Order: sequence, then structure tokens, then C-alpha cells
Amino acid sequence: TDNPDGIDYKTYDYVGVWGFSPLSNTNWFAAGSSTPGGITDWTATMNVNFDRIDNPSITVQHPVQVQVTSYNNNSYRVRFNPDGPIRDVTRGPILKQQLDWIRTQELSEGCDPGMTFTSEGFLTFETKDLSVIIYGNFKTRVTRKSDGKVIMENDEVGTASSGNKCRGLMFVDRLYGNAIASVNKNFRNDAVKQEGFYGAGEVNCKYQDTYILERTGIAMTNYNYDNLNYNQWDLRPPHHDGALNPDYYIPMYYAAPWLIVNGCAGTSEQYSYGWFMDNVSQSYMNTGDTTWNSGQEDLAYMGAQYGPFDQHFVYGAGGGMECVVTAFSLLQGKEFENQVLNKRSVMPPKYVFGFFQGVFGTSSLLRAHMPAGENNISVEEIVEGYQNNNFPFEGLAVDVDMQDNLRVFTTKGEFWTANRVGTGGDPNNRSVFEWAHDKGLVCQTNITCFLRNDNEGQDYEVNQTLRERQLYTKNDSLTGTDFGMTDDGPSDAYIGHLDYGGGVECDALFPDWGRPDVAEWWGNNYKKLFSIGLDFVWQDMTVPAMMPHKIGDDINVKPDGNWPNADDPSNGQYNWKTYHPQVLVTDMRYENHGREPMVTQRNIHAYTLCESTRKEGIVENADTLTKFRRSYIISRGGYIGNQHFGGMWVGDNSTTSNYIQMMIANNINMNMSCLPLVGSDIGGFTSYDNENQRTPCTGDLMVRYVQAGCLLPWFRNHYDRWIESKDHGKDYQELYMYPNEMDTLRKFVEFRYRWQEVLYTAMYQNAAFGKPIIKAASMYNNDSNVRRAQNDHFLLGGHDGYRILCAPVVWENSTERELYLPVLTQWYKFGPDFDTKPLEGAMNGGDRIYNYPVPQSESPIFVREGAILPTRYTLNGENKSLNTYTDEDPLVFEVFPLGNNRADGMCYLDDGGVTTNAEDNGKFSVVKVAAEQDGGTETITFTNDCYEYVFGGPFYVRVRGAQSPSNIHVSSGAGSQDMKVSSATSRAALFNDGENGDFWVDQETDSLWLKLPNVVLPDAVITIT
Ligand SMILES: *[C@@H]1O[C@@](F)(CO)[C@@H](O)[C@H](O)[C@H]1O
Repeated sequence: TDNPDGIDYKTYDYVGVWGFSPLSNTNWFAAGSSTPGGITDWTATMNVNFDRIDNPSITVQHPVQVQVTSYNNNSYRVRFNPDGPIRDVTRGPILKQQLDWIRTQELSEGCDPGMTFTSEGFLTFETKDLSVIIYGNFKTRVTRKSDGKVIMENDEVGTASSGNKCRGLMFVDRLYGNAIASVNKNFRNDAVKQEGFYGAGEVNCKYQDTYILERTGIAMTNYNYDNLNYNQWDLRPPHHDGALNPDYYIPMYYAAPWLIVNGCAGTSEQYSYGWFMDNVSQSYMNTGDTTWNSGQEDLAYMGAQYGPFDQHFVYGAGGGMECVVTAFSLLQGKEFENQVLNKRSVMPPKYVFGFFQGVFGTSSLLRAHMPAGENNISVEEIVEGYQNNNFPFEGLAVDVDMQDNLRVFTTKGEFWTANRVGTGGDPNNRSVFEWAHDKGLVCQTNITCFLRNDNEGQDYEVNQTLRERQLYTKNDSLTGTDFGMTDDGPSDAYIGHLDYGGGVECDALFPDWGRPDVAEWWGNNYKKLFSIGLDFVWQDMTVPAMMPHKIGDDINVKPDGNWPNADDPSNGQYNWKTYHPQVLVTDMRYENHGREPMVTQRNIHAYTLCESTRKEGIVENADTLTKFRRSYIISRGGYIGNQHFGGMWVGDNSTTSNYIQMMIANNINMNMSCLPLVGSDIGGFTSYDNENQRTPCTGDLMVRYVQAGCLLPWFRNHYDRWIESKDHGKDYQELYMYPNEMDTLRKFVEFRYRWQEVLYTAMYQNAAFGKPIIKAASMYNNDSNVRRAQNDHFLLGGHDGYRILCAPVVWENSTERELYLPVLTQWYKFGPDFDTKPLEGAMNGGDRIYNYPVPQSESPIFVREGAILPTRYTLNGENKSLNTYTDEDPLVFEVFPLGNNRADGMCYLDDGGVTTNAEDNGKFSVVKVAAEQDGGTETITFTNDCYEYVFGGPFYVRVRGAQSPSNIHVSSGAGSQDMKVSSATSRAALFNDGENGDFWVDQETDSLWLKLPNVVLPDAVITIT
């Protein structure tokens, strides 16, 4: 039954950060006083008296829960509901079952937060490193035990004569609105603390000409949006004139109400903590922005258009911002389901780390069946171009082009080898996906939840069963709004419009996700694609991203590009490029709880789509998958918690230097919002040349794009292609189309391929421990200079996740950059060339190099001392896809020069996702290695933490800076032997002809290679004298 809490919904339209202003006080309640309401488990209740700040005699009472969530990881939670009872969400990143599991574990270890009400009514409690006090009006001080330092405090506002009111807890009188807010003191301007705020999902922020990482001193909003180019005109500030650049006040595709605050950076007294307002209505994060009077320099807040109020403060276990990220990912963890592998996120197939190509505007599988049309291309041509030119190349992102007339889950004849649709498994009529398997590729295909509704009487089973089973969103509201209607019906359906431009368009119905039965119906449609050879999913238009529309207009008519605007507001008539926000949706937050207008829950839609694809598509129907039983999702939208469904790409970027800068910042920020497998379209998706949209990306920009993206988790070149029947886009963008740059393009893809295990093992570090793959420079501790370098330096890889430094050039036509090397370690220049020549001399960390040289053919990438990295090569020397590697393609442990006479490395091994036995049954291995120099003796030790996956071929150790040994001894469960010099005199010969127990003195790269049998991998001691 609709609106069960009896809310009066006051706001439906978007409200920019210019119109959200808690610090203006008027009509806001804040916390005035309280009394104790008891403690159950680790949850204290305070009965709080809220007073109206501009009239403190107007008062209301609500219960406020304060809960310790983790003692060891120093986290706690504050929640209340000004609109009804406090309720646990049944879907979302934070679930009570996980909180319960964490509390049960810590209790069994004797953790005691000692939560107590003092006799004065104040609440006090401790965690491992912290001590908290909450006074009568909710004024809060969080103190660090070791030094006494106050690391966080909430904000109070004075009144004329009625006492101080605490702005830590705020909500708008329900006579006037529905918003909520929470305000902290912000020490950004403090000379010593110099607080900086980080995180926030996909927000872009310009400073002068450059896009930057930090999110200090700015007003932001989470409001999932079809935001092509990151600067959609309807998102402009009131009365904005001239061009709109992407910038901090524009919402993006991923909803991330999450910041990590970092102060006293680089000193022994650094502190960090993360702040999450777990709300799925439009939310706001202001880190001290005066613009529009939205906030105040010395305060920070989070808020949202709708309740309930639920926020988490996360300080982490160890020192540094990375520890904040690992603790956040624990709160969202699946330890409560006893995951043997997928604890903090879900492991992809190895092939997800390959190089992919998407094209929007292919018109067939084969050249033989391609319809004639200016600039038409076949999938076949694309594969040829990469394969004939020896690119490492994983396969394809196959767009809505392959579908029958935009009906999702269909294909058309042109995308089969015999030019007609079959049901799969016919060797004389292969699907695009079957044909791609025979080329050694895998594919994703674009799926959205628009179910085409205008079918001209033709049969489309997906839409028909959605109808028949009453599973679509209805056209109901509390406002009597008329969302529109077509001749197709049904008469009570919400009907939207999908618009790809250039006439590529249709009417659609949508699944009402919170209804029981919907998630299962949806997952089952994927059988129709899995059984014809599809490997993984590309999840698009997820807001869901509807054609812009105004109430009263026909379903297929959009308003003037300029509307709405300040002089002519939406006034409850614009759809804000998704559902008209008054539509009653079955509640996605709370099961079996009724319907609410979509305005209350916008930012949960993408998350729920992905969830349903993951559980009911990929997992439930895993039997219908052909070549790889493990699969994955790469989604355009979502909410905090998406890492448990798959990874992300940052939608529709463009082809300029600024988009490279944004790609890098987005990747780092998304990693710290616990979404690690993320990327942006390499080369930019949209056209960029205003005098002729068809102009391709320049050679030099593509090189820089590829260089910047090559060690980022998701690596796909994808673009809008101009073709006769879809006349927007660029002519081409494929790497093989760049003859002058081909050699460079190719060698950075090879470089990535060699480090496939670095990426895959970082991914395991994330699934298991929650460590971000990509590290912000400021995650590197005891360094006072990283913060300056942080826009375009990042780190990754190796046993701790900090063994590789990247500082890619972020400007076209530029052959130098300012380089900063983190201090108290030594660095070695590396990159695609260094595989086949010696290292250069050590570079001293803490060095700043102005105008450091960077030819187009190079990019700045450094390997830290003490690193041992797993590295892969093809046995034959040809470039192949990841998914066609076997254990006979060499695994090689490269030992870089030692740090303090030591080096360390880790490697995760499984079958790559051929089966799901690694995550279902524990079938994986984790090998560690160490090297120690002690006088004239070097010892290299291999150990395992589990060895449940048997690596099937020989493996190597490549020691850099070593030459001829006097003797090498290997000890291992399988007894022990001395090694002998190989008869092989080259690397290809050692790989193919060399015997197990052979070593090779590689003078050309100044390396010693040792070849070892597979049985000594899990446990060995190697003594080099
Ligand atoms: C979804 O939309 C398309 F289908 C067409 O623009 C894709 O090619 C895009 O990458 C994605 O945003």
C-alpha cells in the first residue's frame, strides 16, 4: 500500500547545490538537548529534542541510535528517522547481517567498547584507537587515544538566548520539506592540519586549466544522470552563460556520498577518516564552499533531499587513507555468507583485464554480409586489423547494433555467419560470439532495461511476458501527473523513450525492480544470450537514462535544449532524463513495504539492476555459459556497494587532454569509494572537433590515452562511429588505424599483458582484503610532497600494492612533465622497452624533477626496489588473448634490485574463470616469494598461503643485476638438487628447449634466469652462491 509512512513529498525536481543550504538555518530543526534511552548490544539510543534554529521554542522529539560497528577498525554509526520508525534496509551496501557478523566476531575476541551513559546523560564509548563523547545536544568529539588529538568534531550554531544547537543532526521541518543534513567542523584552513577531502565517486573538478584529484572546498551532489561529456546543458547553474565545462557541481553516473578526510598529511600525527551518508535520494557533500552561499569555509556537511538519516564514520585500523578504504569495504563485506574468496568484491575472469574494442556503429559480423553504407564496418574487419597487426587483443564490446531493432536480448541475421538467427551450437551458422570464440576472443554486449514497447504488432517475448506477468512500472503517482501514453499500451504502464540520436530510437516499458518475481524474470532473459556464446555483460543507460521529456508532450518528443532553466523552471514537469520523479515505484530499499515516488530512491536504481543481473543472470544461469563459467558486469551506473556485482566504466567521455586528466582522477577516486575495477573509454567516446565531428583522435593524443590507461583496471577503446544510418561520431579510433604510432601503441598493450598477474593479484588483494588496486599518491605515508604530485601520480602492484609508480603525461603534444618520486625508497625507470635491456641506475625517492623528459614513445613508470613481480610471456612469442593463455605460457618471477637486502612478491593463481571453483569451493592458490641477500649468498624462498590450484607448467625466476652464479641449490618437498647452466643461449630457447633445473646468464638484459619445475612452486628454498 502506497506511501505507508504518510510522507508529504515536497520536492520532486533536481535541486542543484546552489539550492541546498543547511547553513541558512531557516525552517531547519537541529539537535537541542536529550536524555538517555538505553543500550542494547552495541547500540545506544538517545531521545533527542530537536529545536527549530530560527525559533527554538518549536521542538520535536526523535530517537537517535548511536552504534559501534567495529571496535578493531574504529568505526561507528549514527542513525534516525524523522518520518517514522527506524528501519533496516533489506538492500544496499550496509546490511545488518554483516554488522551482526562483525560484532559477533569482535565480541568473541573480548572487544569491549564500554558504551555507557554517564550520570549527566552524556554517551561515551571507545574503539581500539579512539574515544568518543557525545554531550546533551549531540555535540560530539572524537579523540585519538595515543596522542589525545581531537580528530573530528561536529558543528554547533548559537541562538539568541536558547543555547547552542548541534548541526551534526539536522532535518527540515516537515511543514516545509523533507531534507536532512549533518555538519562537521572543517579544518581545511588550519595552518597545521591543512585538511583535505577525497573520494566522491566520479566528480570532476577543474583548477585553472587542469583537472585535479582533491575535493576540498567544493559543493557536490550525487544524482545519477545520463551525463554525456560530463557537462550536460540541463545541469547548468542558474543563469549560466557560455560553455559549461565539466566541473565539481555537476552530478555524474555513480552515486558516492563518501569522503575521506586527511589531515596533518606526511607527519607522525596524520589522521584520516571516512564519512558515508548512506542515503539513495539526491545527496550532497560540501567541503567548505562559499559559492552560492552553499556552505562556509570552516564547515563541511553531507545531506540529502529525503530521509532517513544514516551515517557511518570510519577511521580504519592502521595509519593512512588506504586503511580507511579497507575498513569501509569490511562494513560492506560478505564474510557473513562465508565467502571463501569474494569477501569485499567479486573476482572477474582473468579476461576482464584484456584490451577490448567497442564500436557504436558496426552493421554486421562478416564483411560478406555487411550492408553497403558510407563508413560501414564489420566486426570481422576490426578483428582482422588487430590480429593481422599482432595486437594483444581480448575481444569486443558489441553494441545495440547487433540487436533486432533495439529489442534487448535479441540478435539479427547480419550478426551470424550464415546471415540468419539460429539457436546456437551450429558449426555452419555461428553467432558473433561463437565466431569470436574461434578467433580466441571473448565478448561483452550492451544490455539495458528498456524493453521495446512499439513493436508494430510483431512478437517480442521479453516485452510480452513483462506485460502478461504485471512486472512493469505502472503510471501511478500521488500528484495525478500524466506521464503520457501510446497506442501500444498497456493503459497503466509507465512508458518512456530511448534515444541514441540520429533516429536510433524507441518506446519502452521498464521493470519495477522492487516487485517480487522481477529479479528472477530479468536474470532468466540472459539465457537467450549466454546459450549463443555471450561471455560477459556491459550494463548501460542504467539511471534508467530516458530521453528528456516534459509532461503534456508526446512520448517521443523532447523539450527545447534550453529548457528547463532559471527563468523557466521545470516546476514538476521535467523527467530529468529518467523516470518522471513522481512515478510510484515498488520500494527498492525495503522489501514488502509498498510503493514510493522514485524521487526518494533515484540513486539505487542502477545498483538494483546490476544486483539482479549478477545474482539471477550470471550466477543462477551459470550452466548456460559456454566457454567461461565465471562472468562479469561492467556497468555505467550504480551506488556504493556495486563492487559486489562487477566493475564500472565512466560513461561517455570525449577525446581531449582534459578527459585523460579526468580518467586518471576518476580511477583513483572510484578506487577509494570501494569500486576498484573501473576505466574510461580509451581515446574518448564522443566526437571532439567542433568544425567537423568526424575527425578521429590524433595519433599523439591516442598514444597518451593508451599510455595513461594501460595499467588501469579496465582497458577498452570504445567510440561513437559515424555511419550513414547513424550520422554522429568519428570515422575511426582502432589502434591499428594509426600506422605512425602503431609500434608504440602495440608495445604498451604488450607491457600491460606481461603484467596481467600484477593486475589479477591486485584484484585478489581487493576481493579478499579490500585493498584498492589503484592508490592515490597521498596513500603513501610519511611523505609531505605526495599531496602536490597527487593529480597525475598513482601507485599499484606487488606484495603491498605500492611497488609501481605511474606519472603519465596528461597533455597532447608534450614531451616533458614534472616528476615526483616518493621518499625513503629507491626507484627504477621501467616501461615496455625494459623487458629486453638492463635497468638504469637507481633514482632516489623524494627527488623532484622539473621538465623530466618523456618522448611520445615513453611513459613515466617506475618499479620500486624490493619488488618481485609475476610476469607472463607467450611460449611462441606471438601476442595472444589472455583467455587463450595456458600454464605452458611462462610465469616468471622478476626480482628487481633489493631494498635493504630484501625483496618480496605475491601471486594469485586459478583457472582464470573457466569454472567458478575458486569462489565456490576454494580452488585457488596464493604463492609468496622473498629474496634476501646475506653476504655472498642470496636466498629466494617460495611459500604458499594455500595451494589448491595446481599450476601446470614450469616457472622462472629472473634476477635483475645478477650474472654468473658459482652454484645454485634448490630445496623443496620434492627433495633437493643443484641446478646446471643451460645449453640454451636465448630466452625463446630457454622457454622452448631448456630443461627444468637449467639456469641462463642473460648478459643483454643483465639478468639471471632459472627454470624450475611446476612441483617446486608451492614451497622452495633457492640458494645462489
Ligand atoms: C551506452 O550507449 C551506447 F549504446 C551508445 O552511445 C554505448 O556505445 C555507450 O558507450 C553507452 O554509454
